[PDB]
Amino acid sequence: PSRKAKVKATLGEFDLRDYRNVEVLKRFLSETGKILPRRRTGLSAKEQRILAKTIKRARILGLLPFTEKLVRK
Amino acid sequence: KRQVASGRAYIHASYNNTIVTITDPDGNPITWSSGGVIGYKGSRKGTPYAAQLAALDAAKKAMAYGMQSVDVIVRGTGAGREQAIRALQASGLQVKSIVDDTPVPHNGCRPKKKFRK
Amino acid sequence: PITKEEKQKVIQEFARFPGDTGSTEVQVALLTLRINRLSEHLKVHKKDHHSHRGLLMMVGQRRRLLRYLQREDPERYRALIEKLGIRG
Amino acid sequence: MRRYEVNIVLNPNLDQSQLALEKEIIQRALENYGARVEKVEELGLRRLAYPIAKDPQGYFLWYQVEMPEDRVNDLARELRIRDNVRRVMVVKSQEPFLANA
RNA sequence: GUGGGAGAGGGUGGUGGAAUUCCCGGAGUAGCGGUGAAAUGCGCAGAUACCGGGAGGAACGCCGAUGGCGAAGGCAGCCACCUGGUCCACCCGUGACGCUGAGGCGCGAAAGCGUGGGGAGCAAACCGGAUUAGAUACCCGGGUAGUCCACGCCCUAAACGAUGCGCGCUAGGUCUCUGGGUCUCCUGGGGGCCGAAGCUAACGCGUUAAGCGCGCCGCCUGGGGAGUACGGCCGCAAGGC
Ligand SMILES: NC[C@@H]1O[C@H](O[C@H]2[C@@H](O)[C@H](O[C@@H]3[C@@H](O)[C@H](N)C[C@H](N)[C@H]3O[C@H]3O[C@H](CO)[C@@H](O)[C@H](O)[C@H]3N)O[C@@H]2CO)[C@H](N)[C@@H](O)[C@@H]1O
Ligand SMILES: NC[C@@H]1O[C@H](O[C@H]2[C@@H](O)[C@H](O[C@@H]3[C@@H](O)[C@H](N)C[C@H](N)[C@H]3O[C@H]3O[C@H](CO)[C@@H](O)[C@H](O)[C@H]3N)O[C@@H]2CO)[C@H](N)[C@@H](O)[C@@H]1O
Ligand SMILES: NC[C@@H]1O[C@H](O[C@H]2[C@@H](O)[C@H](O[C@@H]3[C@@H](O)[C@H](N)C[C@H](N)[C@H]3O[C@H]3O[C@H](CO)[C@@H](O)[C@H](O)[C@H]3N)O[C@@H]2CO)[C@H](N)[C@@H](O)[C@@H]1O
Ligand SMILES: NC[C@@H]1O[C@H](O[C@H]2[C@@H](O)[C@H](O[C@@H]3[C@@H](O)[C@H](N)C[C@H](N)[C@H]3O[C@H]3O[C@H](CO)[C@@H](O)[C@H](O)[C@H]3N)O[C@@H]2CO)[C@H](N)[C@@H](O)[C@@H]1O
Ligand SMILES: [Mg+2]
Ligand SMILES: [Mg+2]
Ligand SMILES: [Mg+2]
Ligand SMILES: [Mg+2]
Ligand SMILES: [Mg+2]
Ligand SMILES: [Mg+2]
Ligand SMILES: [Mg+2]
Ligand SMILES: [Mg+2]
Ligand SMILES: [Mg+2]
Ligand SMILES: [Mg+2]
Ligand SMILES: [Mg+2]
Ligand SMILES: [Mg+2]
Ligand SMILES: [Mg+2]
Ligand SMILES: [Mg+2]
Ligand SMILES: [Mg+2]
Ligand SMILES: [Mg+2]
Ligand SMILES: [Mg+2]
Ligand SMILES: [Mg+2]
Ligand SMILES: [Mg+2]
Ligand SMILES: [Mg+2]
Ligand SMILES: [Mg+2]
Ligand SMILES: [Mg+2]
Ligand SMILES: [Mg+2]
Ligand SMILES: [Mg+2]
Ligand SMILES: [Mg+2]
Ligand SMILES: [Mg+2]
Ligand SMILES: [Mg+2]
Ligand SMILES: [Mg+2]
Ligand SMILES: [Mg+2]
Ligand SMILES: [Mg+2]
Ligand SMILES: [Mg+2]
Ligand SMILES: [Mg+2]
Ligand SMILES: [Mg+2]
Ligand SMILES: [Mg+2]
Ligand SMILES: [Mg+2]
Ligand SMILES: [Mg+2]
Ligand SMILES: [Mg+2]
Ligand SMILES: [Mg+2]
Ligand SMILES: [Mg+2]
Ligand SMILES: [Mg+2]
Ligand SMILES: [Mg+2]
Ligand SMILES: [Mg+2]
Ligand SMILES: [Mg+2]
Ligand SMILES: [Mg+2]
Ligand SMILES: [Mg+2]
Ligand SMILES: [Mg+2]
Ligand SMILES: [Mg+2]
Ligand SMILES: [Mg+2]
Ligand SMILES: [Mg+2]
Ligand SMILES: [Mg+2]
Repeated sequence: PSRKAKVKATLGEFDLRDYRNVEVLKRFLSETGKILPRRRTGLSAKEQRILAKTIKRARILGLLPFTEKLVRK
Repeated sequence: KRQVASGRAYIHASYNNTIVTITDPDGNPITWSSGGVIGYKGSRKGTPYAAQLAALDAAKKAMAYGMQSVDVIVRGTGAGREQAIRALQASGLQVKSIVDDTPVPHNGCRPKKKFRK
Repeated sequence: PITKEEKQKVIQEFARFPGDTGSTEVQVALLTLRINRLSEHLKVHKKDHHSHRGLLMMVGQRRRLLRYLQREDPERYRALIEKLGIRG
Repeated sequence: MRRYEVNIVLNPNLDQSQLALEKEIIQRALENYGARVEKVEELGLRRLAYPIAKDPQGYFLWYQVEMPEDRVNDLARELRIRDNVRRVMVVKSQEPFLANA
């Protein structure tokens, strides 16, 4: 499916290297901590590839989760 | 002998069994039930039916501690995780929420041959 | 690594005339710089084989350039060797 | 020399004297490793995605800095020694990269 | 040479979270586990399920791809240092400095070997439970070497694209990674698919040739005997050539 929206389409301009912007980054993570694929993030290859690393940094800093409990269900 | 009244229901569902542990809000067990706790012995513990019974049992035992409401936590994939949840849903306990907590590795530990592929 | 200043330094130092970038003397100077630096690295890191391939290739290229020099102008060649301290 | 960003996450439970003491050792060790400070953002304490050393929150310092590269690892080694110092991450600076710009 | 770029290319030191196992503690009780069904096994010395704390080892989920890098073997958390290759633009410098390459040298998955560590999970051999006519197997419970690290050996393979390297030439279409430009388009480098001519025994290949050409290397010459015997060389051995 995945016809809801694309995470890039929501957002405005922003720094994909910025490991500290939590609210923007959170948009690229699923209900769990998992990094959304591109078919969701609607990013490009290079982009996605940068996103991933900066998310990983943010995770090490304690700003973003490595994983999360799934609610409802 | 407590009088707890609000708590957690942990459903642990594997392909061989279902174990429903019910605890106080701090996670300390009150009562627990399983496939084998009801009469079922062999493979039959892995049944959705066995799960329903174990759920209903743990919930009876737990209401005897005066419990009203619970938070459900589901760990594991297995036959009758959902049957357990549903038996809990109308057990005559209010299920305030359900959560899938199933632990999965970031790939640390080599599986038994059964689980590799 | 190798900063532009170190590089330019040896380029001017070995350049045949002003503006000389790719003459044999310069190329051999540059290559000698990189070789000394890389074998320095491989002094430690004896376990880095992938870089050693690099070294092999750089030495090979250098040796080819010198062969050509000594063919063409034995003077320029002798000078080069002495100045850089190679081949002996 | 090269330009890095230093991230330090500290104990949320520090009073004023403790915290400013820590910042003092931060500064002095930064200098002692030859790091000149170009910029600073102290974003205070903020929520965490997970507990860091039993604590639900943390105290974030950020420093843009220019220092010798051969010294970086050793600096961060020294930074980490402090007990109240929970997280340290030193990153080579990079020019921002935009999407939807 | 100058100025730009992408990358699990390599080495060293750091470091993060998930999970497994174990130890301590709390709370809890009659089972857990496991299979086709079971039994061995574990559990009242209190297991399983749950919460908290700790220790260690090993591997890095999502991103992740039909993707990228490397000569190959191969390379995947994050950070810093050290370091190899490579592509594009400018058309600036040298002026045939080139290609190939017996022997030599180096690298070379896994398993294996030596010394010394390490040892959570997995697990040859092995010890058991089942299954079976038997079951030196598949299935279940345990389990040593080993798998991990360092240093030194070993040199093999469905080491494969089963396709040697370099250069020139011979329709296009389409997807993709990565540069540049007057950015719908034009122009490079890489990875795929369909296909012109052409080739092929056929399957198929087809600007990533298995087409058309030139150079240089390696190899083949019916099947078995046999990768055996003998000799030599290498290896601590296993064994390799
Ligand atoms: N020293 C490290 C290496 O570890 C290796 O151990 C590795 C191999 O045994 C095995 O590699 C397998 C591969 O066979 C198979 N074709 C695909 C599989 N995904 C790989 O496994 C790997 O996949 C990815 C990338 O690392 C990870 O997500 C995963 O954790 C890892 N096990 O998984 C192990 C862990 O990565 C070998 N001992 C040797 O190459 C070498 O010693
Ligand atoms: N972490 C540094 C790495 O060390 C590597 O080698 C080192 C690591 O493999 C290992 O360091 C420690 C070890 O001292 C200690 N006894 C146990 C610890 N788990 C190890 O660390 C590593 O071990 C293995 C990697 O094989 C991983 O499973 C683990 O995640 C990793 N932390 O032991 C080696 C010697 O210190 C390589 N140099 C390179 O990958 C990198 O620099
Ligand atoms: N290769 C290691 C990694 O590569 C990336 O950074 C590397 C690449 O991005 C970068 O590539 C540069 C290129 O931009 C620039 N235009 C030219 C330069 N020669 C290249 O560098 C390359 O060649 C040199 C030899 O001169 C090597 O020393 C170096 O390892 C190699 N990457 O060089 C960096 C050094 O290797 C990663 N971001 C970083 O984590 C890390 O350094
Ligand atoms: N260091 C001694 C102990 O070794 C144990 O393990 C060690 C031994 O159990 C094991 O024995 C190996 C054997 O595996 C391998 N197949 C052959 C090897 N020669 C043996 O080694 C043995 O024999 C030789 C002489 O005969 C001795 O010199 C050596 O000390 C001894 N370990 O080798 C291991 C080391 O590689 C424990 N794991 C370790 O914790 C403990 O320290
Ligand atoms: Mg069962
Ligand atoms: Mg650079
Ligand atoms: Mg070349
Ligand atoms: Mg002459
Ligand atoms: Mg560091
Ligand atoms: Mg790397
Ligand atoms: Mg743990
Ligand atoms: Mg206990
Ligand atoms: Mg018994
Ligand atoms: Mg006991
Ligand atoms: Mg507690
Ligand atoms: Mg625990
Ligand atoms: Mg390739
Ligand atoms: Mg392969
Ligand atoms: Mg010219
Ligand atoms: Mg040119
Ligand atoms: Mg001229
Ligand atoms: Mg050659
Ligand atoms: Mg030689
Ligand atoms: Mg090998
Ligand atoms: Mg090995
Ligand atoms: Mg050994
Ligand atoms: Mg181990
Ligand atoms: Mg086992
Ligand atoms: Mg048996
Ligand atoms: Mg039979
Ligand atoms: Mg048999
Ligand atoms: Mg028998
Ligand atoms: Mg046993
Ligand atoms: Mg077994
Ligand atoms: Mg050989
Ligand atoms: Mg193949
Ligand atoms: Mg091909
Ligand atoms: Mg190929
Ligand atoms: Mg060549
Ligand atoms: Mg563009
Ligand atoms: Mg490739
Ligand atoms: Mg035709
Ligand atoms: Mg035909
Ligand atoms: Mg076919
Ligand atoms: Mg075709
Ligand atoms: Mg193409
Ligand atoms: Mg042959
Ligand atoms: Mg032969
Ligand atoms: Mg014959
Ligand atoms: Mg014959
Ligand atoms: Mg053989
Ligand atoms: Mg012989
Ligand atoms: Mg001998
Ligand atoms: Mg012999």
